[PDB]
Amino acid sequence: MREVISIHIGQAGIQVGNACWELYCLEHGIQPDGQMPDDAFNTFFSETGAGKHVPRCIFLDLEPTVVDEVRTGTYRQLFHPEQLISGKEDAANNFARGHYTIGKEIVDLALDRIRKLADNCTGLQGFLVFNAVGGGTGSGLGSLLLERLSVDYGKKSKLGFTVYPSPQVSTAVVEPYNSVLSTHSLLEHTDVAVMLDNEAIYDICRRSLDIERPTYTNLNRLIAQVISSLTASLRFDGALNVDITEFQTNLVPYPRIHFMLSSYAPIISAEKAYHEQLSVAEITNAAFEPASMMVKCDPRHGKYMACCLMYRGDVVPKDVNASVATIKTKRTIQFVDWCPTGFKCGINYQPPTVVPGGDLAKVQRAVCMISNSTAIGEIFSRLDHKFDLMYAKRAFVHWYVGEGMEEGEFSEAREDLAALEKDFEEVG
Amino acid sequence: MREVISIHIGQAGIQVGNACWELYCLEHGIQPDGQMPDDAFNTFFSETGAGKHVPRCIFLDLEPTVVDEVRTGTYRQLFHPEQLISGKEDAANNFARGHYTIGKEIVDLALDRIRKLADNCTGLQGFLVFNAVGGGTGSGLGSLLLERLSVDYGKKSKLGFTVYPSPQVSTAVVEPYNSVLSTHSLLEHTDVAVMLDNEAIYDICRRSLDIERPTYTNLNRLIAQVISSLTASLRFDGALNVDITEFQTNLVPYPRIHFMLSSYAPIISAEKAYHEQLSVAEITNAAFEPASMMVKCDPRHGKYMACCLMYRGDVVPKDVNASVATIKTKRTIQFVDWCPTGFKCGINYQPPTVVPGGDLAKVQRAVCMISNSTAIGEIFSRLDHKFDLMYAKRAFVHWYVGEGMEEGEFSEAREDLAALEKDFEEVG
Amino acid sequence: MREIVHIQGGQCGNQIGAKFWEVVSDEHGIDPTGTYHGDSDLQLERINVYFNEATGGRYVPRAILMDLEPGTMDSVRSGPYGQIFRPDNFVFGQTGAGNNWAKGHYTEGAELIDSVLDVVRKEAESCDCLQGFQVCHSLGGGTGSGMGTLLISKIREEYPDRMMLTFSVVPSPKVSDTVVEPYNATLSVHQLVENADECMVLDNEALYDICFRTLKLTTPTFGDLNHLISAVMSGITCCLRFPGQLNADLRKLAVNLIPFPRLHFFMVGFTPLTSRGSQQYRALTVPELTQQMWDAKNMMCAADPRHGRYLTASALFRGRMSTKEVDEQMLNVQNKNSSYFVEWIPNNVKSSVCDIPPKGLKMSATFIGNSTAIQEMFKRVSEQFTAMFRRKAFLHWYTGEGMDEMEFTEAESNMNDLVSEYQQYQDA
Amino acid sequence: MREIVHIQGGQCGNQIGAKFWEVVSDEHGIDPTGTYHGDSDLQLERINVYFNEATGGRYVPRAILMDLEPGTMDSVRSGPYGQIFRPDNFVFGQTGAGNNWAKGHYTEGAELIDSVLDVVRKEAESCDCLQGFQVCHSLGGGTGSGMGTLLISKIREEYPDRMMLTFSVVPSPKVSDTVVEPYNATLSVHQLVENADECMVLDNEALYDICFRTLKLTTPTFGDLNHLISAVMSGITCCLRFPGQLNADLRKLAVNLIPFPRLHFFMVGFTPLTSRGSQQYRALTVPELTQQMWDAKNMMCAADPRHGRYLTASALFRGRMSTKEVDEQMLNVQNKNSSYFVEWIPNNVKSSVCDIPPKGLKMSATFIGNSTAIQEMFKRVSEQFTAMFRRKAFLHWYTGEGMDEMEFTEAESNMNDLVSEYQQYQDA
Amino acid sequence: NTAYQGLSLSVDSAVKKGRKEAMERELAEIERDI
Ligand SMILES: CC(=O)O[C@H]1C(=O)[C@@]2(C)[C@H]([C@H](OC(=O)c3ccccc3)[C@]3(O)C[C@H](OC(=O)[C@H](O)[C@@H](NC(=O)c4ccccc4)c4ccccc4)C(C)=C1C3(C)C)[C@]1(OC(C)=O)CO[C@@H]1C[C@@H]2O
Ligand SMILES: CC(=O)O[C@H]1C(=O)[C@@]2(C)[C@H]([C@H](OC(=O)c3ccccc3)[C@]3(O)C[C@H](OC(=O)[C@H](O)[C@@H](NC(=O)c4ccccc4)c4ccccc4)C(C)=C1C3(C)C)[C@]1(OC(C)=O)CO[C@@H]1C[C@@H]2O
Ligand SMILES: Nc1nc2c(ncn2[C@@H]2O[C@H](COP(=O)(O)OP(=O)(O)OP(=O)(O)O)[C@@H](O)[C@H]2O)c(=O)[nH]1
Ligand SMILES: Nc1nc2c(ncn2[C@@H]2O[C@H](COP(=O)(O)OP(=O)(O)OP(=O)(O)O)[C@@H](O)[C@H]2O)c(=O)[nH]1
Ligand SMILES: Nc1nc2c(ncn2[C@@H]2O[C@H](COP(=O)(O)OP(=O)(O)O)[C@@H](O)[C@H]2O)c(=O)[nH]1
Ligand SMILES: Nc1nc2c(ncn2[C@@H]2O[C@H](COP(=O)(O)OP(=O)(O)O)[C@@H](O)[C@H]2O)c(=O)[nH]1
Ligand SMILES: [Mg+2]
Ligand SMILES: [Mg+2]
Repeated sequence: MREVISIHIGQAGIQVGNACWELYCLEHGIQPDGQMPDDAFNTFFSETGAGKHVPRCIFLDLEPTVVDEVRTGTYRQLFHPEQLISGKEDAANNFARGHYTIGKEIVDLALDRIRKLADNCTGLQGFLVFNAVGGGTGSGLGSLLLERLSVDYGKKSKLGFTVYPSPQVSTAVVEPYNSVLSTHSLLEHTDVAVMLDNEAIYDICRRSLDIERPTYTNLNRLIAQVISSLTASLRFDGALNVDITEFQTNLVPYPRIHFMLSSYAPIISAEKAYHEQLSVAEITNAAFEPASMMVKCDPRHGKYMACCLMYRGDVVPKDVNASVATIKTKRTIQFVDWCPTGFKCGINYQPPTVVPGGDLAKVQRAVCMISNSTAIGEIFSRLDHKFDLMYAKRAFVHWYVGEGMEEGEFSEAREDLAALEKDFEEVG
Repeated sequence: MREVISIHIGQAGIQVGNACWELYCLEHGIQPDGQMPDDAFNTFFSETGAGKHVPRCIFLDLEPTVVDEVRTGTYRQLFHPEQLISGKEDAANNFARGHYTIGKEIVDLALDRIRKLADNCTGLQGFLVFNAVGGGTGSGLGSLLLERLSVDYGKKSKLGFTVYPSPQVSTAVVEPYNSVLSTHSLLEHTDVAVMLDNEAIYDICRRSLDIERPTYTNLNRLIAQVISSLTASLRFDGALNVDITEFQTNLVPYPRIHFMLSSYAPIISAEKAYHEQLSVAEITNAAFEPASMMVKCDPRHGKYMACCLMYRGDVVPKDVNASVATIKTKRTIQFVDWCPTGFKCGINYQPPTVVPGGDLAKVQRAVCMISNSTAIGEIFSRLDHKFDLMYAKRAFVHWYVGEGMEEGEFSEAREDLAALEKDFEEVG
Repeated sequence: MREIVHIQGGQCGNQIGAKFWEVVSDEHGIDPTGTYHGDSDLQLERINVYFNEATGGRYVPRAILMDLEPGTMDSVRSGPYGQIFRPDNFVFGQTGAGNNWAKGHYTEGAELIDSVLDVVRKEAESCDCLQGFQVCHSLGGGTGSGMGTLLISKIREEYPDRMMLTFSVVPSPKVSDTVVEPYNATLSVHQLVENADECMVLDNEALYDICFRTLKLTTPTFGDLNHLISAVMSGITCCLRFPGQLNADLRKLAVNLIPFPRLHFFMVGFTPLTSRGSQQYRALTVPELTQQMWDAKNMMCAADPRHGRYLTASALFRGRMSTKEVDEQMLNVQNKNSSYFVEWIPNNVKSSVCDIPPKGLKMSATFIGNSTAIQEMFKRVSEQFTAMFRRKAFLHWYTGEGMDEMEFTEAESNMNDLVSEYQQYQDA
Repeated sequence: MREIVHIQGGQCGNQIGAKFWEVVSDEHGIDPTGTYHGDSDLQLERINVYFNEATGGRYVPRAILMDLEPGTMDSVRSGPYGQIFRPDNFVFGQTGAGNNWAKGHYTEGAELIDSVLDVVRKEAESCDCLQGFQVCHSLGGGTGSGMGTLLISKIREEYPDRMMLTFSVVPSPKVSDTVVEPYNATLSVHQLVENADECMVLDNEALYDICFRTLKLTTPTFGDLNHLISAVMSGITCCLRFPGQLNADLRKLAVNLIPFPRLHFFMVGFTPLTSRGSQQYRALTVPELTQQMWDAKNMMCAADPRHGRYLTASALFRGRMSTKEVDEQMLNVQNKNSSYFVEWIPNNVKSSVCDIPPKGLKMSATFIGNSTAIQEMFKRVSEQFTAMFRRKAFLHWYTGEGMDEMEFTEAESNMNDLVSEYQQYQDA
Repeated sequence: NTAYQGLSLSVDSAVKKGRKEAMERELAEIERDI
């Protein structure tokens, strides 16, 4: 009845997809062999004729190496090999390669799986994309999908968890190009767009979890926790249940402003949890701390157009009414005038689960926050600057015009990043 | 009662027959030695004076090198040697040698075997030809034989499962010649004529079951499965029993237009069955997919003058009543104006049986689709082209005029295809 | 006296008739051995209406089973209540029907009527006062329509003063389980208008909704569809069998419902009807049964009563009650929805009532209405007919049995003249 | 006689009713089986106001539970008193509410109304003398706001004479558990005014206070707040259900409380409210219950009566007492703070009283108040509506369902006109 | 019976349909027994 289709494009998307699809099969007792020893899993699975529970996800990539890992990993007994999609060559950080040339031959395949994965649902909440902007597959291909999606459904909601090219740390050199080219073609198609970044979650691993060896698995674990929190209202009971429909209407004021931030709390190891009682106020305080955010953006330079808090575990709704009151009274937290309102709070009776061999602890309370703050226009300006700093020299351009592109889309996508940016200040 | 005389001309005809008469003796429990440890087999057998069950078929061929294989294979205890007709010399891919020189001397023999076989059947539903257009035996002889049949019965129905010369993959050089000549003769004689093709079935074994080494022994198992689901109501119970008379009055609107496509679903291996549920809506969707056809035709280039479905296994008639409605909603699929009707359905409570050593897996549902669609006039039009592409050079013609033919037949065989090609346009 | 002889044409009519003889065999409490094992005498005072005595105190139904292709007649003999029929009450021929109304009514019909007439006469002479006949058609197939109407015109010219029912199952307006279906519809109706006295129409579609919404059935098999038809078919003759403070012979139902000799197409529904959950809560009163019967869903044929006005109607209760309530209920309904009826008829309902309830229930009902709504159904068929007859599709089959084209035109002119009659007395 | 039909729209409305139908169910001494197990005949005399007779001597509540997203209705059915509801008294749609008042009132509302009207009428006729309606709304959410008001408009145009109560829970002035709250608040207010007769307004904030200070609860959960609303809702109709030396129908509350057909928004409170400890010190006297009911804290509406002026008021006592005391008490208070009352009404209170107390208590009370102080509620909503409408934030959602901008303007003006009314008679 | 009336409210999946039909058959069996 309440079912979501989770897509994982690029390398990072299918990397966190390993964590999320490890958490879920653990949270619901699903064994790696499909089967478990009501509606508790329907959102994420499809019980077969007898016994097995197949996850309703889609792993897509052009690099064969990683999808071939889950093919041999312990979780090969879960996914129907119709879900795992691969490709001979890769995109190699070119937009056209993912978008113009290679993408067009395989979209007819991926879309043929969704039409085979959507009809299985009678109540489809909305798509759930896992992107990684800055590369060829993630940006190039992912953008090519959403167009094929919106022409198909349109009426359906499109949600996206895209990691974003950090300002400081950058493993690529060309990512400003395809990132800008991604943002243009996704905007008129995505309905809401969450954003995150590794560097922030790197610090998050340092300050609170206190680990000096952060690898990609840890970050992917945290994204599993966040999303496990968001979907609890879709797959569990609790006061003030939330669904995607409610979520998107009270969080996107204008069609363009949908780029949003995130945060999680508590983020605590086994020991400091033993020296802690975890009052609902402390958790909702850290949740609004700009350091606990998952993006290197400062919300204290803008105003929260809206916020959405999803709690977890043992919470009673007066405390939420109490804590949010304490916050709306402070001064560091700004809001825009036309919304004296701006909060959509939710509770769930189901506590957060922990993964054996994982990094977090067993806690009875947990809070996640998603805010749409106009201060987000800042990180969009750095990328606005790096493009022109390099597009003047026309560096690396021969690749793009050499793979079925032109200079126009460089200009075209450029203005929308100015047209978007001016809109982020008209709300002031 | 309800019995059918199954003929097998040519090599491919008796090749496939080695698989059909494999599935049948397995479907009904008949051991390879004629006897099992009513009306469940009489349709395909004839209980002898004591014990044995002889298959009511005829294996006819001019090449001795293949019939003598059944004469020594494990399936000799089934066949009384008088069934398996042979010949000293073959047609050697010449229609005239199969129709004018050699075939004229052994029809009267086989005509006696049918006469010795039609008499044992009380209620004869109809004949079941397995021609293989593209050789000398299947084309020259089969065409010569059906003339000898309609002059005896005429009113009786003559079916046909005739493979067709593929557009791309072709293992002969003159098959454009004989194929044309066969149709010019069978058309006014047969009353229904299924078409199918090799490469379209090669892909199915590649796309669906994913076997990288398909062999003529693999395709034959699929042609075997198609017929079992067709003849189920002839030998089983279940809702909406369909008989050959009930199968053709509502499928051939005009006397000329009787060529029709085919399909089948589900077509999957063992593992891809354990990550599935295979709803009645899934099967009826893949059945209508132009990729699941066994002919290299594009149904979306025309409409459906009529269609038909033969379900199997556990089905309730409301979902068929419902799923067919869903298909009548989509716009990709078309139907001619004068046919607002057009779904002759059928159910059988008997599931499809799997052959050991086979590639398919066990399922509780199956759908064989048969449709007379006006889009088939394209594969008809290719052979319209290659024939005149060579007959302009009078190439290979010296064989035909030397073997009791002349140019008259070529010209008269030409006009009929043109006249039949305007017919597929007169329906629009 | 008042005995009734029963005829079962076609496959469906042969199959729903299996249940009808299974229900009433239980109502009067006789065993599959044909031996009576009830308790009261009311099971015996009017048993002679449905049965003939036999040696050893056995009862066999006064039924006839006529159908080509004797395959299906073995099923009913295999079922639980097959052993009660006289094997002499079986007429069949080997050749199938082919859905060709012609051969079912011109060639092969002419070959069995001489036999069937020898059987219907043999038990029409087994009745002290034969009330009337009743058949079970299927206006789609060839047997039910073709043979059925041929038998009917034979009876009518031999038993003119008697009454001929017809429990015909009409085709569907949306779904189409055959292809030539409009041809079998119109050609049968052109025989029913002149050769019938009461002709109910019943469809599978409305019977699927009735099984889905109300009964909450997941998978309505054909048994359950045939199960409901069995219930209604019994409900008509409660007065002929059981006592009643206000009894209703069929001859009085016709005169209370048919102001003009041609408007004899009725519309039926059964009450009470509920799932196993709601049965725990719903209470059985006359109000419940009269509001559920007067509803526009229970009409088992696919027509909207609101688009017409009930010329007349009728209701048949059975169970201990207070006859005043049934008098005023139909007085209120006639007063509230005064638009849904005509003016030239002051009181346009009849309220029969029986004294003995069904087997396990305590109260029940049965609705019958000669509403002008049905005119939609004939409107639909007269389009599909004039669609293909405008293109002469499939018409070569029917001209294969000496039929002509005027026979179609006359049949079509007959339906329009009929639907024009339903409009005159529908003054909006 | 005096039967009452009950509605439950929205999540909260589906939730408070779970208590209201749980408290009442124990007052009249029936078990979750639906069987009565009390002691006195008094529970049986006026039981027919809230329940219906069922087979086997069971009672089911005359309630209707409408809510999109049926996920919540599974909870109540799994609740301790979920087995009493008629499963056909459940209507839902799979699509989420979205809280877009349009889709709740324009698109998705329109789909279910025809179903709901079939349910109300189904049990509207189950009443001999239907007294009136009563609902359970939620102005922030879109289910209650959209559909409920959409249903209300449908009820009124088919039951104009009966009286429509409303237990709507009002958004909070301080906390906003959603964002688009003021929008759906106004668009519902624009519908309540013309199609309601008595509309209580209650708010979770004052509910948190009453639970915090007086009852000394440590953790008010949603049950407790709903446990409170259950109590008041049970106190209102104690006259319609139990004896009373001064009984009070609802319609006599109506005329005695609204002087003008538009000043129909009330304010409530329950008495006595004591923790466990104070209960052993406090003594139950009429003076106790009236000062507490007259304090400005028990007002579950987030308004201060000291800032407005009581046009009318009322009190319902239950428990054996002396009617002179209640007569002079209301006369004392009417004298003392004679500035909080109006002049042009000489006596502006109605003191009803019941003979039957609550279940475990022996005395109790309940206050109703129509004071102009509530105009502060609608002014706060205005500033939030006009601010965002000044910016047209979140507005594309609403126009996304065919709406225009006039409906926002009119709804603003109508509330503006309404708050002006409450000012005229508020002469300070 | 109480399980059959607690399992209800929008049977959506094939497993739900199967379990509810199983409950129907169990009910028929015990009604025949009692
Ligand atoms: C304890 C109890 O009340 O159980 C009932 C029952 O709950 C319900 C749901 C029954 C039940 O029927 C069904 O569930 C059903 C399913 C598919 C199609 C038709 C029916 C019942 O089977 C039907 C059965 O009714 C009869 O036996 C009637 O007398 C009926 N009998 C048959 O049709 C019949 C024939 C052969 C073998 C078995 C049954 C009948 C109707 C017309 C004329 C004569 C007899 C009974 C009392 C019940 C069950 C067992 C649950 C209902 O059926 C009838 C016709 O009574 C469905 O709607 C009614 C309402 C009943 O309350
Ligand atoms: C031994 C004894 O007397 O204990 C009392 C009790 O001490 C107090 C504290 C009760 C108690 O109420 C609460 O604890 C409570 C908790 C949260 C919110 C509201 C109440 C009591 O539960 C409530 C309960 O009241 C009733 O039974 C009423 O008739 C009430 N019934 C219910 O609320 C109810 C419903 C379903 C199942 C069980 C109880 C009622 C209210 C409105 C309309 C009809 C009936 C009683 C007398 C008591 C306890 C048990 C402690 C109080 O409540 C009521 C409604 O009487 C709270 O303040 C009052 C004053 C009572 O003295
Ligand atoms: N948080 C997190 N980031 C990852 C992870 N794996 C990769 N990334 C980031 O993904 C970005 C590279 O994206 P790619 O997937 O290689 O680019 P692409 O769009 O797929 O194009 P190709 O590389 O040609 O396939 C890098 O910035 C990585 O830091 C992970 O496991 N967790
Ligand atoms: N599907 C299928 N096609 C086959 C098979 N064997 C042969 N064919 C095809 O049938 C055609 C030739 O069949 P033959 O029977 O050998 O030709 P012929 O009618 O006997 O004529 P002559 O060879 O001259 O005797 C070719 O297109 C083959 O590819 C088989 O086992 N399965
Ligand atoms: N209620 C019910 N209807 C059936 C059943 N079987 C067939 N029907 C319908 O009856 C029609 C077929 O008529 P049929 O008797 O099989 O063909 P005929 O032998 O030429 O008369 C079709 O419209 C079927 O859908 C059944 O078992 N139960
Ligand atoms: N007293 C009480 N109020 C509730 C409860 N649950 C939700 N509410 C309020 O109900 C509002 C949400 O309305 P909702 O019905 O869930 O959304 P809708 O489905 O679109 O109508 C929120 O503002 C909550 O404060 C509850 O359990 N008890
Ligand atoms: Mg990559
Ligand atoms: Mg050959």
